[PDB]
Amino acid sequence: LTHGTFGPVKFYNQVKVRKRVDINPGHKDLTSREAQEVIMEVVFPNEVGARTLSSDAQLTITKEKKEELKNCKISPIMVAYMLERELVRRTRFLPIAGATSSTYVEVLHLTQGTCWEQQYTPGGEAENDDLDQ
Amino acid sequence: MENFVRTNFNPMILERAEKTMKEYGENPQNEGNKFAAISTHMEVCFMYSDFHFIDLEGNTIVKENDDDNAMLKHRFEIIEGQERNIAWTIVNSICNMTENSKPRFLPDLYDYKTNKFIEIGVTRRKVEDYYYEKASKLKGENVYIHIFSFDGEEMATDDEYILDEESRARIKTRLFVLRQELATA
Amino acid sequence: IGMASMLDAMLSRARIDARIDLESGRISSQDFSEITNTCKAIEALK
Repeated sequence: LTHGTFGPVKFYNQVKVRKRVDINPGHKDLTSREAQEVIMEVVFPNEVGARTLSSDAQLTITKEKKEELKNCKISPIMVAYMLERELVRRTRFLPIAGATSSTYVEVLHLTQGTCWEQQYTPGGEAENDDLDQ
Repeated sequence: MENFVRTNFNPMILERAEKTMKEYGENPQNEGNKFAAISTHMEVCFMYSDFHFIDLEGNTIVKENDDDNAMLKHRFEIIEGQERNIAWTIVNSICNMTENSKPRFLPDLYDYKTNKFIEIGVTRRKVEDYYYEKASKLKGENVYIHIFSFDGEEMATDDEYILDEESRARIKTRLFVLRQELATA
Repeated sequence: IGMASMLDAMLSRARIDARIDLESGRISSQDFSEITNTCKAIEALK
């Protein structure tokens, strides 16, 4: 938002298609169990179960997270919680006009109403998948 | 025989054997296949762990008393006979302060001087049929297998016997006697 | 998960935590015996 750019508001009848979309921008896409392995490695390393890190995704995330969260005086419960919310993909049925990308879904309240479009570009770069599509 | 573990072994192992076998279906009355077999899995561990400790620098010692007392420490940890949660908390606590590999399946002991994990596996088969049944499945990792025999013939990996010859000689006689009571039971 | 006792699990964890905290770490030799004695004292109280 801080690095976003606003365009003009256009007034016109706004067609909204109810569709399942991402609501977790930056979801380093993994399953729930895969994230549980990651979370355990990062905050509860000594208490891990039998399983191991299976993918290069799980390894680079685990080593980055271990490095980024190093010596941060905070409840491990809150770290485990935020990592759970960050890693796993979450979806929702929402009525959407225009871009369906997660970063645009995130600002539906600001970019569309019943009769208006607020042109807006979120800070950051578009992913190639989106640009190609 | 149901009283094969109860008349021979001492009281402390009976409770260890009574524990985690309760999970699937069978019970002490059904089988003489894997009922008593689990009992000696802990007895061998105690003979392996007892009368063996480590010194201040990091050297082996085979002493008399057996209760640490400050300056000396146990040489083996009892992985088998625990809960599945504690089992891997044991394994992982080791690997985190000595850059080691994490075995896929459960080991049963760990030597603190040589940093070797030990998957125990003695049976009526001689040596070669049960050494390469595990070693070509738990490979890659260097999990130290110690394949004994029911009689006495011995064959470890590279014959690398970390244990001194006085205790392993009594370990043979501990299994050389239990073998003989299968027929009379 | 586990069928074992809450106390036995804590005791099992206490013994090995004290182990690596000294064996390859930063806790003194007298303290290892100070903990395992208490685990023995606790184990006696059943």
